[PDB]
Amino acid sequence: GKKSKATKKRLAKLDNQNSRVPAWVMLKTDRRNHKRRHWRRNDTDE
Amino acid sequence: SWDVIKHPHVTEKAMNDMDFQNKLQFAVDDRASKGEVADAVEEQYDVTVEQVNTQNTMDGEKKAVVRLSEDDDAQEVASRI
Amino acid sequence: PVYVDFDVPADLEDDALEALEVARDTGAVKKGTNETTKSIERGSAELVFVAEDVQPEEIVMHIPELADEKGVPFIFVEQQDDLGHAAGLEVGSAAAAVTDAGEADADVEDIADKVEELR
Amino acid sequence: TVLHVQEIRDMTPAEREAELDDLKTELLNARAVQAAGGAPENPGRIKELRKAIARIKTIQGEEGD
Amino acid sequence: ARSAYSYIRDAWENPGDGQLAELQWQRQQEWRNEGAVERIERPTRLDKARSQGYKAKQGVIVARVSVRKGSARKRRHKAGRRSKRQGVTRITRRKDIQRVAEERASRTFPNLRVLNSYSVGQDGRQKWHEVILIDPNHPAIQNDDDLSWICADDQADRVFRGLTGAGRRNRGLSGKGKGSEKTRPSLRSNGGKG
Amino acid sequence: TGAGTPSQGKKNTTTHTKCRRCGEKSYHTKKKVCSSCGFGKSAKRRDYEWQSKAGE
RNA sequence: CGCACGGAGGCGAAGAACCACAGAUUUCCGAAUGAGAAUCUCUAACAAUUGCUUCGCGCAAUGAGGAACCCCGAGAACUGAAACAUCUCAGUAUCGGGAGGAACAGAAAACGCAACGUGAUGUCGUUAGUAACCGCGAGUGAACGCGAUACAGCCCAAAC
RNA sequence: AGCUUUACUGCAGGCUGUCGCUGAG
Ligand SMILES: [Cl-]
Ligand SMILES: [Cl-]
Ligand SMILES: [K+]
Ligand SMILES: [Mg+2]
Ligand SMILES: [Mg+2]
Ligand SMILES: [Mg+2]
Ligand SMILES: [Mg+2]
Ligand SMILES: [Mg+2]
Ligand SMILES: [Mg+2]
Ligand SMILES: [Mg+2]
Ligand SMILES: [Mg+2]
Ligand SMILES: [Mg+2]
Ligand SMILES: [Mg+2]
Ligand code: NA
Ligand code: NA
Ligand code: NA
Ligand code: NA
Ligand code: NA
Ligand code: NA
Ligand code: NA
Ligand code: NA
Ligand code: NA
Ligand code: NA
Ligand code: NA
Repeated sequence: GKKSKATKKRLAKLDNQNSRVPAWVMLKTDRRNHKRRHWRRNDTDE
Repeated sequence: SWDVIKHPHVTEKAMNDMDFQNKLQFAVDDRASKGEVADAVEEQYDVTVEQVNTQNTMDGEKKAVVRLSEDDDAQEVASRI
Repeated sequence: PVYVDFDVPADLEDDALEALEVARDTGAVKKGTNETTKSIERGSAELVFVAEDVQPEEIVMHIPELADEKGVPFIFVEQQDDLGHAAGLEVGSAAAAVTDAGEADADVEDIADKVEELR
Repeated sequence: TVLHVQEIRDMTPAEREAELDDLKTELLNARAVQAAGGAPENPGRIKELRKAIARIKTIQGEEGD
Repeated sequence: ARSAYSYIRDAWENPGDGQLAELQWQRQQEWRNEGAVERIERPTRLDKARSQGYKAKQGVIVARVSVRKGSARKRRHKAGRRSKRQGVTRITRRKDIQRVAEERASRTFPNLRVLNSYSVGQDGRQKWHEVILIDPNHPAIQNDDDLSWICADDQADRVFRGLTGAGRRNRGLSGKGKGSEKTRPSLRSNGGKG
Repeated sequence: TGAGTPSQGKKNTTTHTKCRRCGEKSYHTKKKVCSSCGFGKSAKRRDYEWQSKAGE
């Protein structure tokens, strides 16, 4: 498929959102990303 | 108002282009053309830009690979910052 | 057009308008259909003017027959702004009436006669 | 902090613009050093550099430049 | 004495007789070739227009509108319906043609507001009404003690809410007594039974 | 050919996409109309009374 | 130095944090309005429809939203009648158009306790399940008046 | 509920008269 510049930005963001909760936030809050998406198991929009 | 140059894209591959091809890589604003990236660079570093190659990265930012003239030396330029 | 039963020769219309101009400066005139209509009804009308380029025509249709059953003479004018101008207005005028001319009583008289003859 | 409101207002239009371009450059070089993962940072200032620029720009607006 | 206007009025009491008759037989020929909404420089029925609020002034507009004659243009049911609700031919709309005309006009002039309207005849298949509209934003009107009322915000889209004269009549609000139990203060507050 | 699993294999066509107006993945890229907000069909936002219980 | 209690660092007696009012900034798409487009792109823009008009987009208007309420239009069926067609469900559900902080109504071609009487309009209580409707079946169903709330009365067309 | 028909009742549609558009001898 041929992705446009806008689609690319969105995919880009989705990839970034697909990261973990940094270790320090765990400490800073005396102690989970409910939006973890797998390329295979999940399905993005568009 | 948005600025053209965001910051230097420093990575191993960026170094090779710098040490071996007199090229500097930058993260630039995605609304910037090669020509604008060229000027901005010459102005911010006082050098002569020969060629500019761009790429819209999977990071949401636009990457520019800028080649300097033989007069200038990428390594030396990158060092002052 | 529907209320017009006879064509007034350009020259005649010229004379008529002339008399009108002197009528305002020497005697008295009424400008506007409402005022004209009241002259014919009150009898104080000597000669009434009606434009032929009026739209809607209902505005004037009643003049012809009204004037007849009052003996009051009437003449047609092609333009509407020409009659309005003659009466001395900056705007046009659908109809006007010479309420007692002035140093034109002679002319008006002949014009009234010239028209009767024009049937 | 290091730069105050008065000091900015006591400047001349041309002094603010010059000070602006200065700050921008410092900012750009702070970001560059961060791009290289350079640790000689001082996180408190890169944060300040942005507020300063905001202030200078804000005053230019107020002063009609 | 009679006003000149009274003659226009007296002629329109019988649009099928006299000069007016010949006038209509002629105009309608041009009318049938004009469009749905035609702005006109002067009211065809001066007495009526002025009587309804008209004024030779800036911001006062007039447009003739033609609407088809007859009952509702209805589509037969495409699902189950009891005999009572299976009609098509005899169903008529609850809004009269004059009201349809006032609305089509107002939509043509989005910035204007309907002041009133009056009939100017009909041929075998359509009716024409002349609608008087007002520019609520023109200072010539904002400063007119007789019309500035139509400038208030609550007069926006008045025709679409039936605040027009033909609207209120069609809403059965004419009578103030017997027969208006389900009409005043509004059809909707009365459960829509008017 | 079974209308089930075997007919699921040809489904590689893109229709509903992220909508420029409402952000929902309902913009039919072939019809150029959003099934959710009406973008491309209506200037007004798509909305119906049946989207909730009658007395609410 | 947000939720957010880490690490590093910073800001605050030049009175910060924080709160109130006011102002600055305010990307792209979006009524979306130069044109096109799944939020991007292409070469000056009130697109479109109107009013005024210096007849030039010069000055203006409209568009879309909003919890429901409000006004004007379109308008079912399940159901009840122990079947069912009128009737009923119901002018309900749902649909089209539109206003405002409230809408709508409103100063009698009224009422008609018939009077030597009342006196704009909403609304509340009542009048009353009365009058009236109805395969005179099932069902449907007011008003005048009265007691209250709140009160407010005016402008044109024409004559001259 | 789908279907049928000289089942009951209706509704589109076609045909036809009449009125309007519609006038002169
Ligand atoms: Cl309106
Ligand atoms: Cl009483
Ligand atoms: K039923
Ligand atoms: Mg990654
Ligand atoms: Mg490329
Ligand atoms: Mg199947
Ligand atoms: Mg656009
Ligand atoms: Mg039953
Ligand atoms: Mg109400
Ligand atoms: Mg029974
Ligand atoms: Mg009922
Ligand atoms: Mg009563
Ligand atoms: Mg059955
Ligand atoms: Na996937
Ligand atoms: Na970056
Ligand atoms: Na309008
Ligand atoms: Na009724
Ligand atoms: Na803001
Ligand atoms: Na505009
Ligand atoms: Na213009
Ligand atoms: Na039953
Ligand atoms: Na049954
Ligand atoms: Na019944
Ligand atoms: Na079946």
